[PDB]
Amino acid sequence: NVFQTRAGCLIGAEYVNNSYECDIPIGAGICASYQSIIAYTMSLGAENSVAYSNNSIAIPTNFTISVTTEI
Amino acid sequence: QKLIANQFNSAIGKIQDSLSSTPSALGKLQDVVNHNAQALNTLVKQLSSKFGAISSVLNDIFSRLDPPEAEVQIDRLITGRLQSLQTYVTQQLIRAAEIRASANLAATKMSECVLGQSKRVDFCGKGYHLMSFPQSAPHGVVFLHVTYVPAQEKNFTTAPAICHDGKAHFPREGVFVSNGTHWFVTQRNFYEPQIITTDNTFVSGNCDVVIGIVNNTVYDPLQPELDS
Amino acid sequence: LPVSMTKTSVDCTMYICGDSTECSNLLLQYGSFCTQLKRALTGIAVEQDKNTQEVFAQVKQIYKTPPIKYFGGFNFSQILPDPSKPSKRSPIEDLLFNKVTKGLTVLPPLLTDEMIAQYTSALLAGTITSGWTFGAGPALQIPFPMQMAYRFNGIGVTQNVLYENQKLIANQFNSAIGKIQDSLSSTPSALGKLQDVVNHNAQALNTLVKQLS
Amino acid sequence: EIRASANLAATKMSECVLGQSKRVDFCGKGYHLMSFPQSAPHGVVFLH
Ligand SMILES: *[C@@H]1O[C@H](CO)[C@@H](O[C@@H]2O[C@H](CO)[C@@H](O)[C@H](O)[C@H]2NC(C)=O)[C@H](O)[C@H]1NC(C)=O
Ligand SMILES: *[C@@H]1O[C@H](CO)[C@@H](O[C@@H]2O[C@H](CO)[C@@H](O)[C@H](O)[C@H]2NC(C)=O)[C@H](O)[C@H]1NC(C)=O
Ligand SMILES: *[C@@H]1O[C@H](CO)[C@@H](O[C@@H]2O[C@H](CO)[C@@H](O)[C@H](O)[C@H]2NC(C)=O)[C@H](O)[C@H]1NC(C)=O
Ligand SMILES: *[C@@H]1O[C@H](CO)[C@@H](O[C@@H]2O[C@H](CO)[C@@H](O)[C@H](O)[C@H]2NC(C)=O)[C@H](O)[C@H]1NC(C)=O
Ligand SMILES: *[C@@H]1O[C@H](CO)[C@@H](O[C@@H]2O[C@H](CO)[C@@H](O)[C@H](O)[C@H]2NC(C)=O)[C@H](O)[C@H]1NC(C)=O
Ligand SMILES: *[C@@H]1O[C@H](CO)[C@@H](O)[C@H](O)[C@H]1NC(C)=O
Repeated sequence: NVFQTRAGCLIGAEYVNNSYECDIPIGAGICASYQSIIAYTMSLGAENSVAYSNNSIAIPTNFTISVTTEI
Repeated sequence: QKLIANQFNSAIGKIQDSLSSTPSALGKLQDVVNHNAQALNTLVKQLSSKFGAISSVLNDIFSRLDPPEAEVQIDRLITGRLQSLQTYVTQQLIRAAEIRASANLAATKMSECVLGQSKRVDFCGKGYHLMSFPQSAPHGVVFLHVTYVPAQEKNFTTAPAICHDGKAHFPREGVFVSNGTHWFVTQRNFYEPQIITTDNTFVSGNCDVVIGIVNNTVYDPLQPELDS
Repeated sequence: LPVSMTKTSVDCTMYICGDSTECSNLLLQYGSFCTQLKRALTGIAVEQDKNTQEVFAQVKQIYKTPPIKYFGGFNFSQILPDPSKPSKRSPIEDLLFNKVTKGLTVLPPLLTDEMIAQYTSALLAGTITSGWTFGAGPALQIPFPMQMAYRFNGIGVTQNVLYENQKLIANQFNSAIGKIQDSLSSTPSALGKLQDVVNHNAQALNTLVKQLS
Repeated sequence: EIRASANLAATKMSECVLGQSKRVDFCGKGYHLMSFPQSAPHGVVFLH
């Protein structure tokens, strides 16, 4: 259970090919979390390819009144 | 109107539930308080350090030694404690400057997002900003940004202009769309088809220069009236 | 605009006393200065990471540009990522990278340059394909010339000015972007606002080390 | 100082990039149309 990272050598956690959001930042794109303790490469976000074309548009048809908090 | 009111009420209810059920959402203000307390505690711990003197209590130094070298010991103790106090004051000054910057940002937000409407993106909430409400909190302010977000988008075919009788008609405020066979004009942020007439479109030049223009007729409201 | 500096950490006892045990024994009774300094430096490091995350991670989606890169005459090849290069970077940012050069440790940043480049590519694809709607909800695709016509309507010029001069505007934009590329490749001090940052931090460390003499 | 500059850069990214800003001289000299971000060592370069 030894992993080599750019920051250094990590012992006690197993690398996982799966990707999630960062929970405990380790560095160099590596984040660790407890689910056993697993370290992984953090996931930037859900990929979304938009179909762009030169004669098509997308028009909204409905709305939502959202409320957000800022402290 | 009724649907918007219902959405607003549901939104504020969800905000209340989220604030009730999430303790970490109020981290920022909490952090502030903690920091100050921590600093004070650290300062107290500095009174428990000998700083290289034979004892950390002034009474012991005085009752145990004569002035000639008790003054040296007390010199060491005083200089150490003075250095600790200097460090604490400097940290307080830096934290106060940071809080001053945060307070200036909060004042700007209160002046603009509240008492007004802001065209600045994301400055007063995610999405198109509608309005906001302030609330007080221990050592801080909480803004409720009420905002408008589009949803349920639909595909359409678009043309930059309409060539009719050799004239190029451009939309005045909206955009041309096509549900497959017919051509309408609708505003940018909402779907509401309208017949392409000579009041919501304006004429500019001929239809040989624009790229992507399409052929269609432009209804004229004056012609039926003049027919009678 | 600079965003974050080098994250540094200090081992207080090792820097102060080195490998002398009696020095550490004498040191432990000066109090919690070492704890204070470690706490301050850790705070600075996490603040740097938060700064980078806040400035770049502003979108929850990673948009991808369509394979057919034709936008009505506009040429974005100078700023879009280059598939051939293994680093996945545009010529401009590659030029920027090439134009910028114990007890104390330097911690690597949480987000590597590759993830930052990925965020920049996502932002560029979003703002090219879908205008500015992707920053206010869902992504709404729209032809690029129409987006530019909308932007002229933003500054009080009707669309017929654009649609009748589209080719000229495209040529001017391409020439301007080429001139910017050459100007960046030519002026060495143009990146000073970043360079001095490094030229500050590193030299500061040097001075600290000199204090051991 | 660097954190203040980073806040300014975040504001510029949020306004000049993800939208069109009518503030004079905030997003380049002249009437602002749009902008592009680019990464750089310990910084960000905006093309207005
Ligand atoms: C726009 O969205 C609203 C809500 O998101 C829709 O209102 C809902 O309509 C369904 C069916 O009529 C009802 O079962 C729900 O109770 C309604 N929601 C609310 C909050 O009242 C509305 O129909 C949508 N508009 C269109 C044109 O589809
Ligand atoms: C508008 O049309 C495009 C293509 O005609 C739609 O894009 C497709 O969306 C589905 C939904 O999952 C994908 O499975 C396809 O792969 C997409 N096609 C392409 C070429 O990317 C788009 O969804 C339509 N817009 C709406 C609002 O439905
Ligand atoms: C596009 O919209 C037009 C306008 O509503 C549709 O034309 C109407 O369609 C309804 C539904 O069958 C008819 O009852 C009307 O008589 C039609 N009016 C005209 C003037 O043709 C058209 O069908 C829509 N396109 C599609 C593919 O449904
Ligand atoms: C829109 O209408 C114009 C004229 O009504 C079309 O122009 C004609 O196109 C045909 C076929 O190319 C030629 O034989 C005629 O000589 C053209 N006449 C004129 C006056 O230009 C035009 O082609 C139509 N648009 C489209 C897309 O077909
Ligand atoms: C867009 O710009 C790029 C570069 O600015 C053009 O690529 C050039 O193409 C010519 C002829 O094919 C070559 O001689 C140059 O060496 C290319 N430049 C580079 C940097 O490789 C490209 O042709 C332009 N147009 C399109 C549609 O991409
Ligand atoms: C418009 O797009 C289609 C396919 O996306 C392409 O075949 C066509 O050449 C494009 N037109 C122009 C003028 O670029």
